[PDB]
Amino acid sequence: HFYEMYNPLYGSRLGVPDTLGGDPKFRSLTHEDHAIQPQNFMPGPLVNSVSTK
Amino acid sequence: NPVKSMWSEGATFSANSVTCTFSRQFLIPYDPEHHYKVFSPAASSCHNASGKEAKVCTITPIMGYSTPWRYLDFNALNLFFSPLEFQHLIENYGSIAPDALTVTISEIAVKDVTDKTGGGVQVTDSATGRLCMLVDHEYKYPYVLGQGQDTLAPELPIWVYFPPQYAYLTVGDVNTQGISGDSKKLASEESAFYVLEHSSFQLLGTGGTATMSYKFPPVPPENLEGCSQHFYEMYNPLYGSRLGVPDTLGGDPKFRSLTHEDHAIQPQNFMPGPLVNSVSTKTGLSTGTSQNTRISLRPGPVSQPYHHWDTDKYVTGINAISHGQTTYGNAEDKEYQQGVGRFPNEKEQLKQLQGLNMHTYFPNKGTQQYTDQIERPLMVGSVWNRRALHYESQLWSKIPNLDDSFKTQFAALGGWGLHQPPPQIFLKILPQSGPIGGIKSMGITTLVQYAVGIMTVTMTFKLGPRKATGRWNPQPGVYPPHAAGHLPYVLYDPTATDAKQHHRHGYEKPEELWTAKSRVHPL
Amino acid sequence: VGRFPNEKEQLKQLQGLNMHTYFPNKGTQQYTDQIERPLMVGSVWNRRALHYESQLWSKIP
Amino acid sequence: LGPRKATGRWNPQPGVYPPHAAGHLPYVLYDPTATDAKQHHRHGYEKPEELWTAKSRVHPL
Amino acid sequence: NPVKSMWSEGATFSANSVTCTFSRQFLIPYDPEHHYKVFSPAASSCHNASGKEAKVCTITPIMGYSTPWRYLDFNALNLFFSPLEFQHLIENYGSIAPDALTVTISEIAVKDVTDKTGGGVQVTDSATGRLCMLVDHEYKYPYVLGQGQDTLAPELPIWVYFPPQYAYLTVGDVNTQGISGDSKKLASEESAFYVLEHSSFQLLGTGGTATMSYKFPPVPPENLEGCSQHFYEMYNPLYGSRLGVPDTLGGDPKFRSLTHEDHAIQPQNFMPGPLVNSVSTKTGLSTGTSQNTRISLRPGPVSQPYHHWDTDKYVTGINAISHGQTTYGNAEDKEYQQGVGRFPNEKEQLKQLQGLNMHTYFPNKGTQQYTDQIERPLMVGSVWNRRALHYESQLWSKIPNLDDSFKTQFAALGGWGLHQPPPQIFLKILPQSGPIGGIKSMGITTLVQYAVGIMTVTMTFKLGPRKATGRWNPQPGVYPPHAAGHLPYVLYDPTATDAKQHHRHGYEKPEELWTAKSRVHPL
Amino acid sequence: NLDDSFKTQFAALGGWGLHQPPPQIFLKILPQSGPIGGIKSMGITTLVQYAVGIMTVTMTFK
Amino acid sequence: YLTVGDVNTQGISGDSKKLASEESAFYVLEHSSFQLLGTGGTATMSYKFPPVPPENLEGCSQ
Repeated sequence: HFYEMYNPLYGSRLGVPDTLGGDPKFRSLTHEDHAIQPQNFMPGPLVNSVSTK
Repeated sequence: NPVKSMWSEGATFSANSVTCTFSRQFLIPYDPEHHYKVFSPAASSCHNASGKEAKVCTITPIMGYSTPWRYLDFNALNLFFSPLEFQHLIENYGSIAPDALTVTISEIAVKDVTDKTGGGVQVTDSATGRLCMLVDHEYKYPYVLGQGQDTLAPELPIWVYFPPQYAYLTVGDVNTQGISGDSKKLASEESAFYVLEHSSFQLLGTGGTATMSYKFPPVPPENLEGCSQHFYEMYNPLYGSRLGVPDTLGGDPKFRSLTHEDHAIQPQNFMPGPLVNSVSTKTGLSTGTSQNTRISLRPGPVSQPYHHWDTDKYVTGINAISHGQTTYGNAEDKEYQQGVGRFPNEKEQLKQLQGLNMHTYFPNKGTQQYTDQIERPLMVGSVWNRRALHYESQLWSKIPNLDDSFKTQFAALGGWGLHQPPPQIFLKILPQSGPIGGIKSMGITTLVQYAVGIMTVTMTFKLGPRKATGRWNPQPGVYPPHAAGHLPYVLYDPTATDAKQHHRHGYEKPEELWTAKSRVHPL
Repeated sequence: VGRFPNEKEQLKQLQGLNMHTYFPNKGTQQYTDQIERPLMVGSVWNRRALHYESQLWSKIP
Repeated sequence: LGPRKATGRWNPQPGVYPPHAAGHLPYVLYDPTATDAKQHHRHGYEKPEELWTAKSRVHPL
Repeated sequence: NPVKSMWSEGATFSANSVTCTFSRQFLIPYDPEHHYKVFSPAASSCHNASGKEAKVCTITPIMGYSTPWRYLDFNALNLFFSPLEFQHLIENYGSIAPDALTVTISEIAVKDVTDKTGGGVQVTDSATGRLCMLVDHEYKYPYVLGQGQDTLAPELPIWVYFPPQYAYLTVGDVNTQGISGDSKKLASEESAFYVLEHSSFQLLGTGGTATMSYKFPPVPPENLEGCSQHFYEMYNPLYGSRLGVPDTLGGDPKFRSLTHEDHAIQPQNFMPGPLVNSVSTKTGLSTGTSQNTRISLRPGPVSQPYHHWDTDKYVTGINAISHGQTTYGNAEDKEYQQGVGRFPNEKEQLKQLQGLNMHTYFPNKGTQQYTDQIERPLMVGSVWNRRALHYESQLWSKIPNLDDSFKTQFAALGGWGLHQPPPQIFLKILPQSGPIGGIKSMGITTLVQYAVGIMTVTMTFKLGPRKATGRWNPQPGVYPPHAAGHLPYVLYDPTATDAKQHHRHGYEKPEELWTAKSRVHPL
Repeated sequence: NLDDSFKTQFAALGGWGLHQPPPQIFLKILPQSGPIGGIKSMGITTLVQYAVGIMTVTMTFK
Repeated sequence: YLTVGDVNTQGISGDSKKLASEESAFYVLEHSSFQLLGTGGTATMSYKFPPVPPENLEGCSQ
């Protein structure tokens, strides 16, 4: 998967933990936190594409 | 004896490009076994998608394999130049781009270890043992390297490197089994069990060497200069444009334009573009998905930024990402506003959380407008800048082998984008089998043995030339963004330690990344 | 009809486009845009593959 | 025709046969006599159900 | 240094043949002694032939010798191609046959072991010690290799191989001594005590190499395509044959033949042949003998099969033999219907337990017939197929040096038949003698020492070309016979393990063997 | 086209046995399409047409 | 011709019928250019019966 190249077993750069002003920077879970895993690009161009409704 | 073996690092500039090249011992592990150990956590969440913590986001299940092969990375604009260096480069050349480069395994160690008579451990030099070594080249064995690693090139000299270990993420079967409402990732037809060992690679007894290299295909360069002039600020500083729009419909005049003013008008000739969210800090971060729980972050389109100060306030438009949070000798998982990107000109060109009026949608005299910081789709006639560079920096990453791919020139993280880059360079140790225990007892084990290689990468960048300016005004300078009295890239004693923000200072990065475009011309 | 893309495998069917915060209380007000996902600089993707039967080529205007 | 990429795939990788519906194989002739036991069909040659997918094979980008 | 030493495996196809070649470390034992230890159990039965268990079958007594020489095997169509590979081959070429091949001992280890001060064990690299190495070539030293081994090529990369140990079965004296009614095998004149050591072979200190090779003489190839048409189904689909036989004798008409029908007639032009038993599953298995207790099994004539489904029912006509019983990580001596041969076209051509009418033997109007599934002697004008192939597979075996030998083209097991094949490649370690114990004590022992070689075989098969067909219909496919959701040649996690047939899946063969003729033409 | 085939020298019926013999020689007529019926009526039929060839085989026996 | 493949025991409940399978073949002549042939034209071809034992044409007065 595009979003599945990354270091399967390693910690990315630095993610975003909470809010503004006083918000930490949870690096990343070794072996996990795949929601993070800063992707290097980002699929694009989608216009509607909603199932038969 | 002619063969002059040696430490290999430094870099030399030359009017049109430069050669960077470093070295770092490194140490191939030992892993008693090796089986690629398969993989499929079966959803790292509550199996499905309920709600309780910060790992229960389960971005669809996932597959994987952890190959005995430890590969290696250096993908950091970093290590190559070395600030005194980097700097230099920044002040003298208006552009950089990777030509090609090379890697060289040197003094091989491959020395096995047999522990003492119980007393301890005994490590001796061992020929016969060999550090397998294989370079991808062809490109079978899914990429990786370019995806944020926080586990690569030991930023600094005299700092061993025990390079990552190969593991990938195939795709295929997803079974909702286990409980009854529990999703798990499984192996499918369209799945791949890449088996390194099957495709000869070279061995490598002690002292031996090996090398390889490649040429970064062409590629636009990352300009290294500013923009002492705003996109929307070229125009006849003292003159009247064509004809503006004064009021409403049917009976609406055409106020030309105010000599010396009415800058809101000044019909711009283009219009910055591609903005998607980029709203200051107000899990889940401007990410596309499928089921609002199958997400995946992203430092977002390089079109926009993620830091800088509009004025005193160092925004961070969510999404974002920091390159190691300024810590004072301690790596704590949690540390707020600490050393993130830096300060773009992108701003100077309409790039932070900014409005996208788009006005009228059929209102009463242009009343109903709208505010879209989240929007600013791409319009034909764009323009703009990208997240510049930093001495530390994503350097280049594999684009995926997918059809059409609009402006794939750079790595989300900042490096270079290019299907086919510095092919992975795996190098596991070779399992020198053999009985272990007593004279009467057997044991088909992996005689202990590891290897200490001294890798040496070497890159070359086609430095463009610094543009020309009539600037009478000396133009900026160099020195890496810091915090007064706390100068980065040096050593402060832990003794007469910091008088204020207490710090032993065993060398430390700067606060906000080593900005790139620190210089400037006037587009 | 058509068939079964990898496009899916790469985020391509009716899928959400969070884009989160638009000035909410701690990133609460998000949004769900399957209809949207404008082109952003740094794309990637696949196209409707082929079929033995298949539109083969057509004049662009 | 470009050339088929290279893979370290130990796993035989997919196959061929055009997407169909079991017992009802496309691109062939079934007799209208001993016609379909289920979905009744004289079968005078018939396309497959879901189009002849393209990218039926695979590499690992 | 020019000498580039390395891992050696992979394979490359080429319009008319291909080169297969693999590698696997391996480890020469140590055997403190060596004396060929003679042999003669003196009947493994109740000495004679009474009745009580499943080993008391005593197939006549037997002789033997276990030489210090461990030889080596790779005789598996397997290891060479590697499914992704194999597969490929199967879909693109209508035939395979072994051209020739080669073997190469690489990185030699020959490192001795001297155990710690009691604390444990110490293994060091040792020159002076050498892995003897001898290749048969000439063919003295009775064969073996081709007879089912279940102890050969480590099917997979990164899987040491500690190759078999040479032992043979001479013949001669059979004494009915011991009790008074007890048969024992002894050594006769016509007996043979093959003494390896007597016929110089080469040594081999560390790092050294050695190689050899041979050319599989000519040999018919194993077609790799089906038969989209039945032997007995060529004929004028819509027309009347010559003249059939209607009733009895003297006054019996001659019903020509039904246009469009009477397929029972349709005088076939040949007639499949050679069937001997081949009756479904209803010790002792269709085996010839001498005294109904001096037997010996046999997967039987390759003329017939031993598995497939006539319809849902996967017969197994006794005799048979399975290539490793589908187990899920555990090798249990007993496991029913588990991964045996596969599904022939032989069937399609009259090959499973099928009747052999032969009708009249002097009855009343052709009443007394007979049913011979056990029979179907060879009749002049045969035709037929053989037990196809499987990625795993007997690859080739020595025919015996016996006069006349009808259709010895293939190994009962499926491989290739040929007096004179890949001469055995023995390689014992050399007994580096020497005192052991204390300073005052002696001990003419065998200083401990073993060696880890990295063998590399390489074969070449003259792939025929895929026949031509007017088939509009895409024709079959590839993917190895399996059991839905359980795909062979891959890794499933023992964690989110099988939802049904529970399996940790540390890579596993397919259920029914990797059928050969998976494709097809229309003879 | 089956593996091993003991004494396949002759046809059960008596002729000669040999994978690969006097390749079939097909020869259908070509469907010269075209309207049929009246001036106003159509009909995508197969204009009637046949052909009388005079085949000539020639063999040689050693 | 007579391809091979599927055999369904459908129709009644105890009734076997031959059907088309994967391993089946729908040979479509028209797909593989062959030559046409207006009137008067000709065409030919030929082949060599590979070697082959001959059918003796004599008895055995013994």
